[PDB]
Amino acid sequence: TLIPRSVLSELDMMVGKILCYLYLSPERLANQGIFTSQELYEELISLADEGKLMKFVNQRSSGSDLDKQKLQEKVRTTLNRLRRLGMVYFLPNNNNKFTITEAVFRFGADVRSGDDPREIQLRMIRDGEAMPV
Amino acid sequence: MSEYSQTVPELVSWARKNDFSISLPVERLAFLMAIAVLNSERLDGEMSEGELIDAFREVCKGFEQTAESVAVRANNAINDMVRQKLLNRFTSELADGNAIYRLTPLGISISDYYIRQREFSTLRLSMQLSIVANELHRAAEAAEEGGDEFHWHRNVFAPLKYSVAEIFDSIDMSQRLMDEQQNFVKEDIAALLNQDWQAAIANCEQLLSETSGTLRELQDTLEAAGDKLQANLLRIQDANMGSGGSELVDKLVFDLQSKLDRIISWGQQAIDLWIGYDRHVHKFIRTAID
Amino acid sequence: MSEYSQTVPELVSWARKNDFSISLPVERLAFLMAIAVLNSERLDGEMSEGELIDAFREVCKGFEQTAESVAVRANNAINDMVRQKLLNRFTSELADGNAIYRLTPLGISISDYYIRQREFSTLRLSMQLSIVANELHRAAEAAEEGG
Amino acid sequence: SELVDKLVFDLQSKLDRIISWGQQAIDLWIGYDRHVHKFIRTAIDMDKN
Repeated sequence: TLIPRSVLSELDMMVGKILCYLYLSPERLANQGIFTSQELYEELISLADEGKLMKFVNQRSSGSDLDKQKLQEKVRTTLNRLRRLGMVYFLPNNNNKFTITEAVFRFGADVRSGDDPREIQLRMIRDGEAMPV
Repeated sequence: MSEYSQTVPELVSWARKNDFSISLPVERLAFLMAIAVLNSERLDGEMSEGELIDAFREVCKGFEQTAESVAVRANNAINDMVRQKLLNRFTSELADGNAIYRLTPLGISISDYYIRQREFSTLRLSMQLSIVANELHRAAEAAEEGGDEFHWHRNVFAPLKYSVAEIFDSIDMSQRLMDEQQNFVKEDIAALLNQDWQAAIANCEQLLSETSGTLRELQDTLEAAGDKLQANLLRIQDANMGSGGSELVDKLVFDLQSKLDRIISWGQQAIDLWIGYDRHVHKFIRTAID
Repeated sequence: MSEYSQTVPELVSWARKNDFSISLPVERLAFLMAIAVLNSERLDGEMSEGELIDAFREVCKGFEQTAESVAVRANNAINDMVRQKLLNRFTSELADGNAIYRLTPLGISISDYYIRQREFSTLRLSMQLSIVANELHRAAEAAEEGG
Repeated sequence: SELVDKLVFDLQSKLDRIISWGQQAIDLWIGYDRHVHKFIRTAIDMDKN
C-alpha cells in the first residue's frame, strides 16, 4: 500500500462485538436505535468476564469502584474513537445517548459462516482483513 | 464423621491447590482493626467504599505516611483484604454500581483477637458450666423418655451438637486464653527480676500465689462440675444403647466425653506446669540471694 | 464500657507501638492447619516439638520440598508461630527439657475457618434462638423480682 | 445500673443488626436472581431462527 494501515485495540473489539449484538437485539429495537453508555456497559459486563477484563484497565484491579469508573471512562474514550470511524452517531444535543449503523457488522467477520474458527481466521489474515496480536 | 474429614496430606494438597495465604503487616492489621471498630459503631453492619477509604486515611495519618496516592493505596489494601477473604463485597445493579462491604468470619476472628480484651473469668466459666449442665440434663431426660428418630434428632442430637459442643469449645478457648495470661505473667516475672530482683521478690511471690490460686479455683470448679456432666453424658449413652443406638449420637457423645476429658486434664496439666515454673523461680531467687 | 475501649487513632497508635503482624504464606498456613488436625485427634490437646517437626515434614512433602534442613526450617517455623502468637510454648523442667506446645485462640480461629466445614443450619439458628429466649426470659424475671 | 443499661442497649443494637441483615441479603439476592432470569430469557427466547 501507498497509504499506511493500522489495527484496532482489543478493547475496541470488545466494544465492537457488543455494539454488533446490540444492533441485532430485537428486544431493544423499540428504542428506535437510541442507546445509552450505561446500557452498553451493562450488556458488556453481563457477557464478558468482568474481573478478568479489568486486567486491561489496570494490572492490580480487583473490583474497586475507582477502577470500575476508570473502565467506564476508557469505554467512553474508545466509543468516541468508533464515532470518528463512522460506526456510531451521537445525538445532536445529548452526548450520553447515541445510534448504531450497520458498519458494526465487520466485528462479526470471524463467525458469519458456521465453520472451523481456525480456517476462518487464516482466510481473514490472507485477505488482509485482520491481524493477530 | 470427624468434624475434620480430611487427612493431613489431603488438607495440605487442598491448601496448596487453593493458594490460601495471609499477609497482614502492621499497617494492614491496623486497618483491619479500624474497620472492625467502625463496623461495631454502625446500625446496619455495612460499610461503603468511601467510608473504608476514610478509615485507611486515618491509619496512614497515624503511621505519618505521605498523602500521595492514598486513594490508590486504600484500593490496593481493600482489594488485598477481599483477596485474603477478610471482606465480602456486594455489587448490586440496584445500588448504581456502589459496592457494599461486610467483614468475613475470619476477618472478625483476627480483629477481635487483638481488640477484644478477653480476660479469663471464673464467673464466665461458672455460667457456661451452669448452662451446659442444664442443657445436658434436658438432653439426658429426653434420651431417657425415649422416642422415634425425629425425637432423638431434635431433642438429643441437636442440643448436643449445636449447644453443648459450642459451649465446650468456648470453655476450651477460655483455657487457651488462660495459657496466654500465664505466659504474660511469666514475662512480667522475668522483667521484675531483671530490673530490681531484691524489690521484685515480694511482687513475684504474690503473682505466683495469685496465678496458682486462680488455676486451683478453676480446676476445682471444673472437677466439681465435670462429674455431673460426665454422669449426664453416660445417662445419654446408656439411653442410646437401650433405644437401638444411633451411631451418630454415640460418636457425638464420645467426642463430647473426649473434649470434657481434655478440658479436665488441661487444668491439672496447667497446675503442674505452673508448679514447675514456681519451683524454678524460687530456685533462681535462692541462687541469686545466695 | 464499649467492648472496644479505644478510639481509631488510639488503636492505631497502640498497634504501631506494639508492632503486631501476621505473616502466613501458603506453607506456614498449611502447617498451622496440620497442627490443628493433629491436635483435635489427641486426648491431651498438647504437642511435643518432635511431633511438630514431623507435622512440618509431612507439610514439606506436600509442598514437594527437599528433605534437607527440615529440622532447621521446622524450628524456624515453630519460633515464627510462637512470635506471631499462634502457638504457646511451655518449657517445663519436669518434662525432661522437652517443650510443650498448645495452639492459641488466634491459631484455632484461623485454622478452624479453613478446615471446619461450616454450613448454615436453620436447626442451629432455631436452637440458638430457643436458648437465648430462655436466658433472656430468666434474666427478665430476675430483673422484675428485683434485688 | 449504668452497666446493665449499656449492656441491654448494646444487645438491642446487635439484635436490630441481625434482623436488618436478612432483609438486605434478600434484596441483593433478588436483584441478581432477576438479572440472571432476564439474561437467560434474552439468550433463549429472543433469537428465533
